[PDB]
Amino acid sequence: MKFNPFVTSDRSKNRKRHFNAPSHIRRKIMSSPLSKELRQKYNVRSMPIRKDDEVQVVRGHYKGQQIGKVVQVYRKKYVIYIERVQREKANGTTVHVGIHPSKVVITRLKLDKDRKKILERKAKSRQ
Amino acid sequence: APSRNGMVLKPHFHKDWQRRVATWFNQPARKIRRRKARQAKARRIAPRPASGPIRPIVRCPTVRYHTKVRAGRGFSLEELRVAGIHKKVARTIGISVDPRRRNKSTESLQANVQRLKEYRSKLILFPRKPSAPKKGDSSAEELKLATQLTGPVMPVRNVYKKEKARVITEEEKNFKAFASLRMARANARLFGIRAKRAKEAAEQD
Amino acid sequence: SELAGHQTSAESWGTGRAVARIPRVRGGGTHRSGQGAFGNMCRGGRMFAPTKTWRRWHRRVNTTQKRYAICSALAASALPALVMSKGHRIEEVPELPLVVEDKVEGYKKTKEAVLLLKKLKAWNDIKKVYASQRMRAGKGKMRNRRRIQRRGPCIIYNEDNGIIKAFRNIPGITLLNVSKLNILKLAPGGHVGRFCIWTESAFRKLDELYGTWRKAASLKSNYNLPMHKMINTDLSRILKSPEIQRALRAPRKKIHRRVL
RNA sequence: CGAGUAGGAGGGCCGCUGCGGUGAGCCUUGAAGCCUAGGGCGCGGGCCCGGGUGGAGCCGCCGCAGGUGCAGAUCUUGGUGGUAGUAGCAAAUAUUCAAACGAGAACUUUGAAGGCCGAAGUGGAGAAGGGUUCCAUGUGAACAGCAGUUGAACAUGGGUC
RNA sequence: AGACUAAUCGAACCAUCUAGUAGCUGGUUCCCUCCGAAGUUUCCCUCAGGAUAGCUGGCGCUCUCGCCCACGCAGUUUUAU
RNA sequence: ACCCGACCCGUCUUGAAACACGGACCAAGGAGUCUAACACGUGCGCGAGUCGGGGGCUCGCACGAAAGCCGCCGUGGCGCAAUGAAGGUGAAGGCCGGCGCGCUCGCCGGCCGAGGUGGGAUCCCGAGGCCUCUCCAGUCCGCCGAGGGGCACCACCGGCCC
RNA sequence: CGCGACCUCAGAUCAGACGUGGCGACCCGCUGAAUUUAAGCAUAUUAGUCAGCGGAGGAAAAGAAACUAACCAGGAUUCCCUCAGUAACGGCGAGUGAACAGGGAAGAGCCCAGCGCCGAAUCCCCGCCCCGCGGGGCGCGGGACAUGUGGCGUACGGAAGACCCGCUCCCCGGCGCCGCUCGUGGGGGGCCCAAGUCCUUCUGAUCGAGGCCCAGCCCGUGGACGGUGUGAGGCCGGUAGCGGCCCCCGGCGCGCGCCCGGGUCUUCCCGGAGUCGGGUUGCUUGGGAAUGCAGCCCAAAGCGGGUGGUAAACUCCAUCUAAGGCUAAAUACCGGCACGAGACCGAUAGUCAACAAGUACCGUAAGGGAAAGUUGAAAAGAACUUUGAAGAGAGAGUUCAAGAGGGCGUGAAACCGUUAAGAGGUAAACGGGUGGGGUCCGCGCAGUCCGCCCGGAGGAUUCAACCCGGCGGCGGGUCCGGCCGUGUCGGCGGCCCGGCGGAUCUUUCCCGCCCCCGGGGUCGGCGGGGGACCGUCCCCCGGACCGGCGACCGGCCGCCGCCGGGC
RNA sequence: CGACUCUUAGCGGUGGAUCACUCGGCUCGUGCGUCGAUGAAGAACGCAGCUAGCUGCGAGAAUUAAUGUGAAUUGCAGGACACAUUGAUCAUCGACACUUCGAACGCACUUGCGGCCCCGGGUUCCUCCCGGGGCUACGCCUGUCUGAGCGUCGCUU
Ligand SMILES: [Mg+2]
Ligand SMILES: [Mg+2]
Ligand SMILES: [Mg+2]
Ligand SMILES: [Mg+2]
Ligand SMILES: [Mg+2]
Ligand SMILES: [Mg+2]
Ligand SMILES: [Mg+2]
Ligand SMILES: [Mg+2]
Ligand SMILES: [Mg+2]
Ligand SMILES: [Mg+2]
Ligand SMILES: [Mg+2]
Ligand SMILES: [Mg+2]
Ligand SMILES: [Mg+2]
Ligand SMILES: [Mg+2]
Ligand SMILES: [Mg+2]
Ligand SMILES: [Mg+2]
Ligand SMILES: [Mg+2]
Ligand SMILES: [Mg+2]
Ligand SMILES: [Mg+2]
Ligand SMILES: [Mg+2]
Ligand SMILES: [Mg+2]
Ligand SMILES: [Mg+2]
Ligand SMILES: [Mg+2]
Ligand SMILES: [Mg+2]
Ligand SMILES: [Mg+2]
Ligand SMILES: [Mg+2]
Ligand SMILES: [Mg+2]
Ligand SMILES: [Mg+2]
Ligand SMILES: [Mg+2]
Ligand SMILES: [Mg+2]
Ligand SMILES: [Mg+2]
Ligand SMILES: [Mg+2]
Ligand SMILES: [Mg+2]
Ligand SMILES: [Mg+2]
Ligand SMILES: [Mg+2]
Ligand SMILES: [Mg+2]
Ligand SMILES: [Mg+2]
Ligand SMILES: [Mg+2]
Ligand SMILES: [Mg+2]
Ligand SMILES: [Mg+2]
Ligand SMILES: [Mg+2]
Ligand SMILES: [Mg+2]
Ligand SMILES: [Mg+2]
Ligand SMILES: [Mg+2]
Ligand SMILES: [Mg+2]
Ligand SMILES: [Mg+2]
Ligand SMILES: [Mg+2]
Ligand SMILES: [Mg+2]
Ligand SMILES: [Mg+2]
Ligand SMILES: [Mg+2]
Ligand SMILES: [Mg+2]
Ligand SMILES: [Mg+2]
Ligand SMILES: [Mg+2]
Ligand SMILES: [Mg+2]
Ligand SMILES: [Mg+2]
Ligand SMILES: [Mg+2]
Ligand SMILES: [Mg+2]
Ligand SMILES: [Mg+2]
Ligand SMILES: [Mg+2]
Ligand SMILES: [Mg+2]
Ligand SMILES: [Mg+2]
Ligand SMILES: [Mg+2]
Ligand SMILES: [Mg+2]
Ligand SMILES: [Mg+2]
Ligand SMILES: [Mg+2]
Ligand SMILES: [Mg+2]
Ligand SMILES: [Mg+2]
Ligand SMILES: [Mg+2]
Ligand SMILES: [Mg+2]
Ligand SMILES: [Mg+2]
Ligand SMILES: [Mg+2]
Ligand SMILES: [Mg+2]
Repeated sequence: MKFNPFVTSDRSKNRKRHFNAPSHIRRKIMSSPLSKELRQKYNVRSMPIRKDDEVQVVRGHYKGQQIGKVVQVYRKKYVIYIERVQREKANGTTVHVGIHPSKVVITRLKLDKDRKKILERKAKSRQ
Repeated sequence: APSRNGMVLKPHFHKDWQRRVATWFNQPARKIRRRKARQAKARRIAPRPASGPIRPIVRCPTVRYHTKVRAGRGFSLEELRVAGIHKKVARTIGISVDPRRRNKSTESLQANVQRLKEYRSKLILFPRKPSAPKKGDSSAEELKLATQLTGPVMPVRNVYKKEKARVITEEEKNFKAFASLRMARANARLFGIRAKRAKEAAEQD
Repeated sequence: SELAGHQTSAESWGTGRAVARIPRVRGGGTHRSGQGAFGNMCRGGRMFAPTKTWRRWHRRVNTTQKRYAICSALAASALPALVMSKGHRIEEVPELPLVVEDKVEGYKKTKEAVLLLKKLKAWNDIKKVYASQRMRAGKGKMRNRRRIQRRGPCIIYNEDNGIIKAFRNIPGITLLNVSKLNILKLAPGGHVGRFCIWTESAFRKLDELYGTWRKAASLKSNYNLPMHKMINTDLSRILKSPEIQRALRAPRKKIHRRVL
């Protein structure tokens, strides 16, 4: 129950902040949970997502153990594109179907300097 | 327009009132402004009481209300001078000062001197440098509460008289009267002419 | 509305044209020019008596009647027939008013809530509120009122010392101080007898704070409990008593219908 | 015992919309609406039931609150008809034959004849105002009150020393 | 010529005051059950309107008849005058 | 299909099928509201009282712009008292005796203390008889002539204040 | 002639500063109508309002009495409740309409001229140095301001000066940090609980059901939103005097700048002018024999002046100190910068504007000012085959669906198209009455009753009684076995180891005081405590009723369900 | 017979009602409460790889530097794809710039016309030489400088 006096429990204000977010706020809404064996090593519940995370889809018409690689992350449509997720058009050309990463389990990450530094700050604060 | 039996109603609504109407929906908000204004005043000060200037004791000027008594505004300069303390000394003590107020009545005048003797007995002050002039020892942890409520002394405490019992005597139920109002009320209206009618009686000669 | 029900400016044509006498806006070219201006019955007209902010919203109620209502609504919450008639589940519950200890008001975690209400047999009422947290009917879903949820029990207490943190986000519960009572909480909607848990110092403050008929209420101003209309009110036990049914006429049970 | 305009009261498990209460109500296994030679109920306001459509929320009962119930106002705004394939496309003399491109020619282009404006011009150039209308190429759904293979249309690209 | 003054003239146009005023025209949205009239008096710058009575409705209240004579009342007769 | 009935609705109007007016046709929108004030009526709370309505106290807890409290916050409002232009004055009689010419006449002492008459729901006292031999006896139900203290209220008399 | 001084003056692209303009909701100063109402209309009312004009701020304005009062007297302003629809006004008509009290919010009070004292002890600028950074200031020399009078002490509450008495050492801003700050100082950034568990619907699932007597896991986190639909646990955030990171500001302490205050007595000092008032004339107000403002004229005084509400004298008294100045608060805000909430509106509603809205477009212009939200879960927005040149179609495909195909959700009614049925001379339509046909619907088509009881036929079960086993329950009197109920009372029990109150009392009881001749004195009066009294309600033995919704055993017949016996 | 007219009903079409949804309004309340001669509000034009409107910026023009965030922007191409090099994008905003008109400020407002001072070039000072930059409104405040007066005086030929 809301006990801040300075936060929105309005339907119209939250949808307005959703579809008119800035881009650096838009990174955190498209966050994806980690696999539960990998969360045991890191002590973090979910991660912001990027260009080269190997991904198990969980929900959709494309379900279960299809661990491919992602390629684009449209922030604009709140939609990622994975390698394996295909569907043909009419004119014989394949295209990629997008999945919102509330419906995505990250099994492999991309490891770099700033990805570690978040992960320390995430794991320490869960405490 | 008017009809079967009803009262003549003259409201003042010809003047276009809807432009000039103050609406009190800001009434809970100001009330929470003002507790949080007094409480912001509470934790600024220090040991000194909120509503801290002490008020005098004043009877209410009419024939209607002069049987009750009221915290006035400031102690008389001449009242406050009988207690012996200088003017701008006294406001730093925390006493209210009013130059406009006379003292016709020594029963009023001495009653406030008793009140100042009360307050200066009451006062626990703190110095800047403990040279010990008019200052306090380690005194009851700032005397058990920092702040008072609605004046330091409960200023109303309107004093009542008992005059509990007495035997009725001879010559009071024999002499007192309604008529000694009417004789005296008519005595007052005729003091001017009875002076003059006898004065021109002996001026005639 | 307040203004700008009609920002527009118009006068009426009148006679020599076949239209009507509503004001018509002045100009041309823009195809609202010529249309119907302000009034009720037009597009973009004002409404009929545009509602005013200085309506009489707030209602004042006598201070004895409010206290009469608290006195009545507490009295309904001591009968199991009335409180099941509101809709609560008391079928396996402990005897009515039910005083839990003053040890309750220092709970910290909320497993201690759930272990309490399952041991007091009040958990059946909460499990109804889980089944009743459906969505609103109407248009209120737009204006921030989206969840319909029926009430449960309420713990009436004094000396808040952690119970409001532990019982807080139980679904459908109202956690309520003794010396600040509401009629809007004790009898929601106007239908009396909400199932209520009293605490030891709660249920012992009520003797002090309202008083008997014999003593006063030693925590309020001048409020004795209000005197009664009937004293002994069993209608059947009065009417079968020896005093009445000696004194009566006779019964009369033949029908004697329309004789042809 | 029953009539009823103007009118006043009463009852409504009549309807609409919103709010606390309740229905361990209702539903992607199909809610609202809408339609219905389908089955009924009520004196009536109006409702319940089936079928068909659609695809995500809705209704009962007790209370509370209305900007709450249409045939009318030369009603406002929106929409469609009968009139109707009707009036009408009639100011200033006018077209014709052939040929080319083109799905497609009474009008576009060329060529010949027959013509009119007739130098106060239906000609040659400007001031005002119009502002890309000028030129070229390209298409033929609009628009040009018939048509168009044309244009002062649309589309692209040029030009005003 | 009372003409013309941006298709506006015996006082332009535009916006506000302004939702000006009107005893005067037009409209006034669901059913059922009960009761159901007036156009007359008097006065009013009253005569196309109101005021007042009359007429109408509603809400009550105070009582009586349920058992050789009741109480009360009347658009009626009778008997007197 | 047919027999019989059958003029087109609103409106003003002495009267409308009217040679009176508005109404081509459908959908949606659309017209006694709200604030103040007074009056009667009604429900509820209290009662010679009533009222927090303006303030303050609660911790600052989503719903809390709520609610709860004060009372040496009852100042005040309205009511308890009227009348007069105003100075102003401002609502108890009845019973048994006494004093003067006991008179067109006022005073002195006790004893209850809001008068009286006609009407007047209800209540009380009820003579009187009523129920299988008879006496002999108290409860008892119901009827009850007449009588009694009489509510609300109306009609009338007396009194009291200005 | 010539110079020098000062005053009136002008000149400058002089050195350096300043004003202009904007928004205008709230505030301030002037100006100012009319419709309306009076049933007409002039005064009145509308209203000192809309419009016009000027100024400013986060508030403004107002303000420390030329006041109210009329008695036990108050004591700056502003604001709220009351005074009050009241005194007053007014063709005394319609109407208009204060204030002092009283209770609240808030409370903060001061300076200058004059009077003289101090030798102009004061000030600005420049020059040169001082100082620490973020930038602005304190110590030295010259040039002005300035006697037509800067500064210090001074303000009507009195003040000053000289005695003498009493005691007295203060206050001030920077600076560097140790420390705290009422939800726990302000700002922004990044972060923190728990299922995708089995089975299953569906285009998709966030549904529907379930997880060991400990109720599957987290809850200080069940507010809300997103994600192929309805989510405490899938994601962001929500919860908390939760956690850390940066930036800023307000609460203790090394150096500057400054410092005689209090009482009594003696002496002298002590004030605002074409202003107050008076005349008149306009306007305004409730203000009336003139409330205030303003013009014109007349024009002041000192024991004076203004006021004290009916003009005018003769007074007595009350009360204030005008014609100089400043000052936070509570109060106001339909503009602006952020923000949460709504018994609101849901596209003909709501702002005119949910949209490329003050825009398209009209008027030369002042100005006027519209319409227009909706594909799907996702574009998977229909490749290819095939008539026509193409528009337009038939096949095909994608989709759960093209009965969603680019204003693409549902798609009503008017009106129109075709198919089916029925009818056709008194325009159509309608009410009553049956009829014919059609339509589905219901029955199962003459083949429809349901269950009860008994006397008959055929297989199986186990009673009832009647007792014993054992549970539970209802029903009664003694008050029985206790409590408690309800009351007349006794102890006055808690009285000071009691709760509440009491205009009951008590100088035989204190204290702060007043009195009578340093004290006692009871001669009276003021106030806080104390403790007898009541009047209710918190105790203890006893009786007086009652076992009444106040609950338990005892025992009683009679119900009762389970065991075991018995047709 | 058909044709036609009418009544229904199925199906198609016209039209956009109803219903549902809402990045929107109004209303209340809170905390702040700030504009411009250092050149405002407003107006004009300009600026994107493909760009007309809306928005955004101002010849540095769809913003640069820094701070924060740490990897995309997106209709299509292209590029640094790096990020123990200095880091893609957005957000914040404390550095730098801000063309033309506007109180608008050289004079006018016709892009017209000037006047000084300084540097670059070029007849190597100029003469109305071309480019580049500064200054040049009014009112007024104190200070300074120049000088007018038979204003009033002195000293004086
Ligand atoms: Mg909102
Ligand atoms: Mg009337
Ligand atoms: Mg008006
Ligand atoms: Mg307007
Ligand atoms: Mg509108
Ligand atoms: Mg609905
Ligand atoms: Mg009838
Ligand atoms: Mg319903
Ligand atoms: Mg319904
Ligand atoms: Mg509404
Ligand atoms: Mg309406
Ligand atoms: Mg009608
Ligand atoms: Mg019409
Ligand atoms: Mg037509
Ligand atoms: Mg023709
Ligand atoms: Mg013809
Ligand atoms: Mg050819
Ligand atoms: Mg061809
Ligand atoms: Mg010719
Ligand atoms: Mg020509
Ligand atoms: Mg051309
Ligand atoms: Mg071509
Ligand atoms: Mg054509
Ligand atoms: Mg073109
Ligand atoms: Mg003429
Ligand atoms: Mg003209
Ligand atoms: Mg005229
Ligand atoms: Mg009107
Ligand atoms: Mg208006
Ligand atoms: Mg009008
Ligand atoms: Mg009748
Ligand atoms: Mg008449
Ligand atoms: Mg008429
Ligand atoms: Mg009647
Ligand atoms: Mg008619
Ligand atoms: Mg006619
Ligand atoms: Mg007609
Ligand atoms: Mg017509
Ligand atoms: Mg409608
Ligand atoms: Mg009443
Ligand atoms: Mg009072
Ligand atoms: Mg009139
Ligand atoms: Mg006026
Ligand atoms: Mg104005
Ligand atoms: Mg200005
Ligand atoms: Mg400002
Ligand atoms: Mg202020
Ligand atoms: Mg001032
Ligand atoms: Mg009054
Ligand atoms: Mg007035
Ligand atoms: Mg959701
Ligand atoms: Mg959720
Ligand atoms: Mg989470
Ligand atoms: Mg006036
Ligand atoms: Mg004087
Ligand atoms: Mg004088
Ligand atoms: Mg006098
Ligand atoms: Mg003074
Ligand atoms: Mg002054
Ligand atoms: Mg719509
Ligand atoms: Mg509109
Ligand atoms: Mg979609
Ligand atoms: Mg083709
Ligand atoms: Mg479908
Ligand atoms: Mg659709
Ligand atoms: Mg659809
Ligand atoms: Mg959908
Ligand atoms: Mg046929
Ligand atoms: Mg259709
Ligand atoms: Mg549409
Ligand atoms: Mg940058
Ligand atoms: Mg230059």
